[PDB]
Amino acid sequence: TGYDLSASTFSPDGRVFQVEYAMKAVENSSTAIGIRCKDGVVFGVEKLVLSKLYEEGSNKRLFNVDRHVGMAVAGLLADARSLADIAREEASNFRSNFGYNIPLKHLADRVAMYVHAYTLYSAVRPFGCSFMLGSYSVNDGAQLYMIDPSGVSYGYWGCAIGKARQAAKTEIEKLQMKEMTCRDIVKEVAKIIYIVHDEVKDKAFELELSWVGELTNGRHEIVPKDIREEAEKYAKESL
Amino acid sequence: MFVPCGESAPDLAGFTLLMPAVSVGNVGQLAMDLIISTLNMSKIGYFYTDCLVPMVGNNPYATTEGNSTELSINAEVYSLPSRKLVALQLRSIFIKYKSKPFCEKLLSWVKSSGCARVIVLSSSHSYQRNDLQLRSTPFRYLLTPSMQKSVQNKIKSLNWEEMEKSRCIPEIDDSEFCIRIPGGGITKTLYDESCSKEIQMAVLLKFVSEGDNIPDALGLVEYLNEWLQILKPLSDDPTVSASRWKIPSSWRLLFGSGLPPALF
Amino acid sequence: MAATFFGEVVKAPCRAGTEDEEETPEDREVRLQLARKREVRLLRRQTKTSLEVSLLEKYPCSKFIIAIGNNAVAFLSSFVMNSGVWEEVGCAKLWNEWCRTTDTTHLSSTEAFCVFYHLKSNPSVFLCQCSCYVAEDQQYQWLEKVFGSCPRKNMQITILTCRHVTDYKTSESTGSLPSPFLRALKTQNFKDSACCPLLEQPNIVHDLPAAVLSYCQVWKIPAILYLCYTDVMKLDLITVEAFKPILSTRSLKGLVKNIPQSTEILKKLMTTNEIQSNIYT
Amino acid sequence: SYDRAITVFSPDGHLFQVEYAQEAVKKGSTAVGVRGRDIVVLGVEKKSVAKLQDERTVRKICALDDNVCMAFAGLTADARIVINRARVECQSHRLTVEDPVTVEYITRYIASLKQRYTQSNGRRPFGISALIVGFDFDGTPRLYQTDPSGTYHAWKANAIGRGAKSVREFLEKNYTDEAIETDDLTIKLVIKALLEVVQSGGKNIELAVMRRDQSLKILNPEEIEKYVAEIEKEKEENE
Amino acid sequence: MSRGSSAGFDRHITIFSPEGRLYQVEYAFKAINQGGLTSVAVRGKDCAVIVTQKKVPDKLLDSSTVTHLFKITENIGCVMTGMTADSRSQVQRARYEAANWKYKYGYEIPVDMLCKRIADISQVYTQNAEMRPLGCCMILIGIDEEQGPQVYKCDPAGYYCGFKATAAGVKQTESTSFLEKKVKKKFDWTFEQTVETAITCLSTVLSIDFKPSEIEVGVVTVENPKFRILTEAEIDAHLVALAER
Amino acid sequence: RYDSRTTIFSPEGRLYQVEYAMEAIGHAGTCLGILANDGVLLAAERRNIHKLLDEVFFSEKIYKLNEDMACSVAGITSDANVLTNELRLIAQRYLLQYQEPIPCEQLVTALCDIKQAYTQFGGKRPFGVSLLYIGWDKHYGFQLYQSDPSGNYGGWKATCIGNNSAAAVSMLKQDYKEGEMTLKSALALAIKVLNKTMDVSKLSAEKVEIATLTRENGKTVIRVLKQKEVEQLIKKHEEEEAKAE
Amino acid sequence: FRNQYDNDVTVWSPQGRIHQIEYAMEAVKQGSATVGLKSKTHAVLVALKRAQSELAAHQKKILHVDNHIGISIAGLTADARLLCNFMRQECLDSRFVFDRPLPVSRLVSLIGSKTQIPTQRYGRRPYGVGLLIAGYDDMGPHIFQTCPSANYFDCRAMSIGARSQSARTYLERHMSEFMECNLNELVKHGLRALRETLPAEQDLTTKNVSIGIVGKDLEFTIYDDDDVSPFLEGLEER
Amino acid sequence: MFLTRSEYDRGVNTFSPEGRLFQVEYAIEAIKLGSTAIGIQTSEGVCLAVEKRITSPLMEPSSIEKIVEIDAHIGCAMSGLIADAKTLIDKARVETQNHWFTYNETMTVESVTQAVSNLALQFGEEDADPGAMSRPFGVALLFGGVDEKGPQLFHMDPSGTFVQCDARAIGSASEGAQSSLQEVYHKSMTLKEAIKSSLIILKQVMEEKLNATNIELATVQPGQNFHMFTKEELEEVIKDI
Repeated sequence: TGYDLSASTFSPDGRVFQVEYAMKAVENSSTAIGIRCKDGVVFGVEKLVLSKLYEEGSNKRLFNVDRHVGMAVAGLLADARSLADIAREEASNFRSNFGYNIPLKHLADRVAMYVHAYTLYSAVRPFGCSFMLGSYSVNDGAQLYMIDPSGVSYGYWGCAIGKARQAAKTEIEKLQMKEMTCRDIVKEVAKIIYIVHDEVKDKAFELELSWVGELTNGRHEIVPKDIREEAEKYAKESL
Repeated sequence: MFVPCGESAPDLAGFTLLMPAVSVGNVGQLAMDLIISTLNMSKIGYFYTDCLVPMVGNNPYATTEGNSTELSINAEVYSLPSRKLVALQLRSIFIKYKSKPFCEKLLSWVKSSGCARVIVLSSSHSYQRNDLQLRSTPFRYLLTPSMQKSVQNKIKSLNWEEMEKSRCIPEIDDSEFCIRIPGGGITKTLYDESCSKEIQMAVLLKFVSEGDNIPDALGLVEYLNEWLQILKPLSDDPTVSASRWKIPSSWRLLFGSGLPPALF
Repeated sequence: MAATFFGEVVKAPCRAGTEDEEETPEDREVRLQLARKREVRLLRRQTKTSLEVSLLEKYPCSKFIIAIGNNAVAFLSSFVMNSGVWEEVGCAKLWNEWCRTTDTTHLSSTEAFCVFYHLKSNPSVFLCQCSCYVAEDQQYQWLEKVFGSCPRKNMQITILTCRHVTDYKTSESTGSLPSPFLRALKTQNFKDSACCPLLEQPNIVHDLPAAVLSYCQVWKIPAILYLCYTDVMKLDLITVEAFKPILSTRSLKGLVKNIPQSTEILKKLMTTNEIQSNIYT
Repeated sequence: SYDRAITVFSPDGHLFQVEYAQEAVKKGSTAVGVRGRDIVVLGVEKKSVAKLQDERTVRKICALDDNVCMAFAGLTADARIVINRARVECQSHRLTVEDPVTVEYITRYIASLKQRYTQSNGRRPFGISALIVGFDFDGTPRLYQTDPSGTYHAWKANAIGRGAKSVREFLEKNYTDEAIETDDLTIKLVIKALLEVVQSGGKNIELAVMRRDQSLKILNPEEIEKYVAEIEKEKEENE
Repeated sequence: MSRGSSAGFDRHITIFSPEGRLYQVEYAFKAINQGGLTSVAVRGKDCAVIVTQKKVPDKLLDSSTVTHLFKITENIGCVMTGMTADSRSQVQRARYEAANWKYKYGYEIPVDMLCKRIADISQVYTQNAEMRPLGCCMILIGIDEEQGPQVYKCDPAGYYCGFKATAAGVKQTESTSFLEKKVKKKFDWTFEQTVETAITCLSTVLSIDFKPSEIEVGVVTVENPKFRILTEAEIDAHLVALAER
Repeated sequence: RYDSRTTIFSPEGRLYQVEYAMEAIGHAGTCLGILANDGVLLAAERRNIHKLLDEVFFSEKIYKLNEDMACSVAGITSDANVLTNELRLIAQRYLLQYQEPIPCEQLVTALCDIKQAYTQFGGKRPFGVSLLYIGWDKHYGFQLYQSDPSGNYGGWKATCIGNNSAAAVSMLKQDYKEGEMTLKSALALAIKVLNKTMDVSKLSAEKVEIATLTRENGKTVIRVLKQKEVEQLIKKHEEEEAKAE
Repeated sequence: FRNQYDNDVTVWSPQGRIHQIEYAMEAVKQGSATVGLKSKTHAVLVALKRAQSELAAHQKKILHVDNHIGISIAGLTADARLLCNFMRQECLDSRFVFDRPLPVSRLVSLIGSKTQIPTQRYGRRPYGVGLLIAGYDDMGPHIFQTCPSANYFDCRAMSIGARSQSARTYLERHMSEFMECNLNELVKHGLRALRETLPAEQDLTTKNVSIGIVGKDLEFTIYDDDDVSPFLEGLEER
Repeated sequence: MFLTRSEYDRGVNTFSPEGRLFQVEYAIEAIKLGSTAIGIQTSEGVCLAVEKRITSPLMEPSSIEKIVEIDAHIGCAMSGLIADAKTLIDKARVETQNHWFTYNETMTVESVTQAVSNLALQFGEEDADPGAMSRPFGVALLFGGVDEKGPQLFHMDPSGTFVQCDARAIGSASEGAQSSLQEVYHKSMTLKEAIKSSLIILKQVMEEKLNATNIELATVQPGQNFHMFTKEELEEVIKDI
């Protein structure tokens, strides 16, 4: 500890402490899950309802970021918004010039490069948030990439971030996601969300879900209400 | 004005006295709190003065409900004749234009009382380290001439590192090597006054990083431990001291109250 | 203390509050003149003399109920001063970062420098009224001006003050507490029963009421502090009624008489309250 | 306060740079001026005798324009920069608003520059105060005196620098209409005023007057030694 | 103007020590070993080969997306050691760098020149006040025109050199010792008694026999100069050849 | 109350940083100039004790500026290099703008303005150098100007800077004359000065700079005196104190 | 003691936390109370006015922005004026380029984007102002709450300022009975909610309430003093 | 909790604990060093009076222009740091003229004060040279004017906030003046009635005694433009005490 007052500093043993602080910042927020299936990608984030007053749909974390990729965040909300609408010009700066649709690997490698750019300057602080990147296409299948404040990019078969990160992943790996279709996936996603969800300290949450893939033909979109409701019914009866 | 809690006789004719040095991190205060927590020194009296900024707590060393309701101020005195120990706890900070007369009054009272040893817990600014102390361990020690000439065998055995006191008229090549503790608070004044009074007194300081000082406090209490043995030889492979040094109950949340559920 | 230009040395201050650099003859000459400047004069108003002997030795006391904080002084004044007849033997002559601008004034009606009051029927009851922020050395100066070093065993003290709920530290978020709320601290010798729950162990009090409480407890004097954590320090009705449980304690049973006339006095006072800025702060 | 944001408000508001530069002019060499009926005298001492000097270069008295002179006290080089900038501005006005500038206008320009060395963390405050004096467009006498704060007051007659106060409360104790009726007595008041502060006699006090509508005339070490001429006026008629 | 450097010798890079030793550079050097990975680079007369672990402490991960061999040009590749993000960035930097080189001089950048330019970029970081050194070391391989293969490694300090054989990471001292021992005596290294020796190095210094899932190997050959990476379809066969002796 | 970054006042209004700058001046080589009725001569001290030094060409502290002036320096030598380059630049630019040589006062003013400006907005260290100026113009004849890092300056018939400078001028002002100070007598008495203020080491021809400013035939001529006349003068000196007893 | 870490916006604490942002959070609730309820058809704004500067006309909280959007302030006046000036500028740009009102859900996103800018960089401070914005468009009535956290909240009835939590409790209790209300009853409910923040010894006067309304056909009109008498009158006590 | 390190106002624009910026409330009562100024806004017009607190007799009083007019129908009263107060004034004047020629009418008082408030608040761009102070203004302002309101009064504090205040007093004795004024104020006040009450309270508040030179006042009424009172007017007003 100690030498943790600027991003542009190194520990006595060689660490950037104000990236670990962001690592524990994403810990503060609530869990988010995204699973890559046989022929698509399914996201899911449970949202804490701070008060019944708030209209449903506020504080959304399931950002449509183009026609064919989807994005879910965790951590500091404002900076999550910032990276979100950053990822909607990197797309334009790839389609306005290169015409076709952004591959996930390149989009990640630039947005990860951007967040790493922030993680290395004293005049700025790292974005205290981590987020996911999912999509699908016939020419590229389905992909999922996770980005943390450190600037690291990794593709995941299944992943999660948030204060139930460990429990989320430990519930995730028990599934054969590589060969299951989205219908069997959504119920599992809600199951994981409710299983890892903590109420005794974080009662009054809400379930939110979205996907992209074959069922919607490479078009990112929120889960239709009926599927959401039947999956919620499954999660409740899965008790 | 050292007032006991009940107008009694603390008879501190030969008990080692402990006091911390108000310095960066309050690592001395933290280490002393840990010491009182682990050895459970009882509160015997108060060291009343018009010197420090006044704070009030309710027995931060609380263990049970009964002792929790005991009012606490910045200045209390804990002692333990079981192992011949007496301790002076300081919670708040030093008012301007008052630290040095306070030190003088403290040593005058010590002479009136006559404790055995006047060991001091201190810390120094880690950014004001030369390369010689930057290459080595952050453990440093100073002992008054009256008591060093007798105990020096133990320190010679335990492989400490003597602080190299630097020129206090530095630019002159023949000026005297002289006491200099950066970020020492009242430490240098205490040391100079103690050697002037020829009082057996010890100064142990460490170079401290910043933020949480729990590693710093545990290192400092261990550094006191190997010389004092006021607690069993730790036998560095702990198996106990990993969970033997019980943290005072007051050391609850420190950095804030909680996450305000309005932004995450 | 950096960023005068680009690429510079920050020099963060110190964590024991040690940024005082750890005394030339002209330095303690000006120290003499400065110490004689910042004089806490126990001024016998319109006479300003005959008060060298401190109150505990000047006039034996039985009850010293003191209010610190604009709302504390408003509370005590409105709920006691209207009840009985309280003349002022004197006040405290105090200059510091607060209550500046030629402290000798119209008595600073919308300010306060520790105006004391005592009763007619039983003049043994003292009420000190001030939110003035005395200097860190000046708490001791004032206390030995009024009390001295002779702590008598016949007088009892009630202290009121307010601190922001932001300062209060509990496992839950501050913005989730039922503010305002009450806390208290008792001396070692204060065997009297309390009316509000004691302060939690980590959170402390570091100020003038802490000075008074330390003096009373250290010197065996029984005294009690009463503390409300509110959200606004302005002259607030709600935080006034927050202290209402004090209207049941032993030291107060014989003083408060009429609630609604007090409430109308309060509405008068805060309708004519300070011209506190429209910044929303 | 310490280094950064060099102009920081004090805990009560005592902007430290302001009075810190204020103290700079109490070690500044004492200057003074008098606004007479038809003459203006501008006296100043040089009690840094260094008699192996060229007095020409170490004048205190600089002239701003055809109609303005001044004296100062404090950091000399800063004052020289002030003088050059003010000369430039005076020339620009005489070009654009072509007229001999009034003393007040150039004084206000000076004050505006002086106070605009308070922003912009950057720039530090100037350590001079000036005695701008000259005859107007109409031929009335004028006088203006400023301070590093930025204020640009006007006086009947004022003194600045080392021991300026004692000169001031000598001045009102002697400034009267039956002291300015004659130009010789007009300058004689200044003579006596610095006699109160000079290094014991007419030693290295440099002064010059500006009678109406002619020029700045350097009161010089004449055969009579203009200086000691008036000096002996006081020597042998002050009894 | 800016927040500025924290006052201290080790607090910031710009300040020299009393002996003018740059602390933050050492902090970067012993920041490289984060991630535990240790890489080895050796070269023969025909090929230059770089080998490192593939730590996959999670099978939610995809082995494809995790890697440390990043092709820079079709002819020139590199390996990464240190934190991931700065390695990301310097890979980007060098790709851009070599592309600009070819565009502006009309021929493929030499390995040594690319290493020099990257070293310059790393060095300029140690000059400024809110730069933080990119705590990662990057190693090159390639065939220039006549010198056959070359191996180059810059560092956060900006120091680089050409190596007949080198390594970087945690067990770097032991790797260098074994490298010296091997290079002093046996030095032909055609293609199989070649860098496979460095695989033996990495196994011996690190752990028990490896099976290829943990190993990531890329090569360039004098007779076939593409930067290209072998798989467990390939690396496995190599290492069964090595296991038998 | 606290000192830093060349733009903050102490509670007396005088700049600490510039006053520190006038301390290396107290450590720099002693340098003095003398104004004669019909010339200017300038002395300085070499810190060049090392016999391995060479290439004493044309000066070692006497920097020549325009067609007719030269300066002398004491302080941080590279700072001096920058200052002298800048001085030459504006001198030549004034000539360009006017087709007249710069008057000495104008040049000294234009330089000390920049020196003062570095005691202003910014924060970078001021020039740690005090400068002497010797030159001539049609307005005023021979002139001699001293420069100060604060931007202060003055004309002197005789002045000294460097170590012992206060003592040197203390003897000078009890020694200098009003206007019978001929070039050779001024040289001799300057050499007596430098002898007395010079440190314990015996005075040598190999430690003095003597350069002079003279006029003949409508031209201003500046020479750096060769050695031979230097032993001539110094042995002359030692024999006219062979009078002094 | 983590006060090395609560000193610049650009410094993380060892809690995955930013303390300057939460200090800005605490700053706004030192402002004035407000109410932001809604109906199927109306969005109104109830505000309490700084009746502490007596015999001096008071401030203004409900500021007209565009004919279909109005806002309220409870934090730093400086940030308030800057943000409302930006509001007007952006609304004018929208009506210029597109010749249609700017839908709220995008304007508020732009608000968030702008206020995030100082959150990340040295030498700046978060916009320490609390905003209730009210507006109506083709989608329908909206109420958006804004906090210096650079994060906005879409609620249907909000209160920010002193003692706002009591109003929040009241609004959460009466949530259901706002969906169907004519203009006057909706305004009455908001008024009652605000009044509950006031001590029972206080009453909403025409001198300290600043009702403002937008509607499907009523453009955003701000109702100042006595003009609010019809809404204020007929109000039963607590 | 234990008191430790803390950077307090290193950065300008650092929010205090309980969210209350430093320089702003540092300047608020750096103002209190300022001279007392009084402004009354009645239907008949407004009056602006202020002490000049002549330090020494060696100044002629005419120099201290404590009161200026932003325009013929906008008079201004200021107290505190005069230095940048004049820059505030100059911006007000140029803005008034800008409105005047761009929009052929008289710029209303409320918009003048609003634009002046706009001028403040631009503290921290230390890297950006153009448009800087890095320092809040340390001067409080009072505006009087006549328009299709007629008489108006606006008080500005060094925080970019203002009010349609009337009978609003600022200065060292500001609180005492405001308190006395509250009980003195009358809703319907004749013009010299405001003059009289304001002058009495000035005499009552300031340290030095009161004469013609000690203070000055100015008025604007719907009748005609700014008027600055001359000496003999001050004697013929203070004749009646």
